[PDB]
Amino acid sequence: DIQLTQSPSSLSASVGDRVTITCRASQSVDYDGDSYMNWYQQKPGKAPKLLIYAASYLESGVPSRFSGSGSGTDFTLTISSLQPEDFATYYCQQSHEDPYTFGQGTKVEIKRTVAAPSVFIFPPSDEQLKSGTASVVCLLNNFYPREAKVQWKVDNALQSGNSQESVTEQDSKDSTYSLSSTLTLSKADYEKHKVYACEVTHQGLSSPVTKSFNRGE
Amino acid sequence: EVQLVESGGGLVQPGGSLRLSCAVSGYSITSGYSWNWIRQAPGKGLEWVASITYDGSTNYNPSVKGRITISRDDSKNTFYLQMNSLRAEDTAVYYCARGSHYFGHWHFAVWGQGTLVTVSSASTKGPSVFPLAPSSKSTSGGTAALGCLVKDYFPEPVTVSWNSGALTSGVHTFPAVLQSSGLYSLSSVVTVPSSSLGTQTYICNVNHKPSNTKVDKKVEPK
Repeated sequence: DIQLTQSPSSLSASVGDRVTITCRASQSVDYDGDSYMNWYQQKPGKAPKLLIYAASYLESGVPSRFSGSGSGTDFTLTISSLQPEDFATYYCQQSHEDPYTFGQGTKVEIKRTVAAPSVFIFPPSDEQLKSGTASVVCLLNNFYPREAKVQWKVDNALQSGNSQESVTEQDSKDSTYSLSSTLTLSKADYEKHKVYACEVTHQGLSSPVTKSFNRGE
Repeated sequence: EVQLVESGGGLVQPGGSLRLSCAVSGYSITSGYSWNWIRQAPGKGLEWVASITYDGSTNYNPSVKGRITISRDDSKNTFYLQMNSLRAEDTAVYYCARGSHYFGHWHFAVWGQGTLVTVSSASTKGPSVFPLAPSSKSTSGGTAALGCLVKDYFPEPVTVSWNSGALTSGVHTFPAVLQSSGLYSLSSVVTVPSSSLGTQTYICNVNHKPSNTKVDKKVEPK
């Protein structure tokens, strides 16, 4: 099989900057004056979208800031000026021979100015408590960069190992991320304690932000 | 416009078989140069697995050749994927895709939406849906956050909309996490004007097709 290796595997670039992704094939994808390398853009939750075919042809409807070059074993996808909607994983694909193979993917995000999260906390619902479990949810909304630290405290005891978190894709509307963390406790443990706090550290905050509630009030 | 719509995803036991279909609309299936299946394991890249060209010739990736069949039903304008002896490596989103009559054929300009196949021995379980009520502790300025917690389901996926799809601004539906119980959990939140909480209804619409569980949950201040 023809193996395709992309470089880099991920990059972050200021909005409007030029971005270059390279693909190297383990053997030539040239045939009779054309080069059979293709490029796709895959946005989160979506099927890949074809950008470039036969190494340098722009697919209909694709913006002209995307272009492809190269021949033989070495190919480049260029975004001439990165736009906020261009957050995606980009894949090369050879169509010179079966099995048709894809590179491993290059993740591209827009590097915007630092933005601190808005932090919100949700106690467990009474409906859930009826069932014997309590989930406490902390939301960090609209922040940049993606790196953030959430610490749970219950009556000032640091919780470790009983929470999970999840981060959205970069939002093209403002190039931010959001994050949800869930602390899970038994109902009996939840009813044994009073103060529930989520403490957030992030580059946009000069000191950590704590959102908390008191069970009951 | 040509549209490709996959069906047949969901949970399959290891050693079982999958049967997927791709219904083509807005385009006659006999006019395509080739029809294809391409799959993507969670968080991994893309693997072409099978093609059928307009003359009916089929071809398979040797990574799965021997337990895969592609076929077409022109009268239903549909083509199919069958795979047997499934293993955990086969858990993936399966896409259908159309090849081209031009420029070497084997690049894919038209794709379906993908359907997730999960190969596991576990049982289907539909979710519980709990409110994330707006309160003083979920307010910043004149903005309030509220949401729904979609807890303890298997397999993926679940879809969440708000107000039947009419509410899209400020919505963030998070990727599900797999709990140590073997069940998924996810949350969907929306930020809205604090002044709307008394007057605007907010309903989250949850659908877990693997268990045929649909829930509409009204979320209001506590």
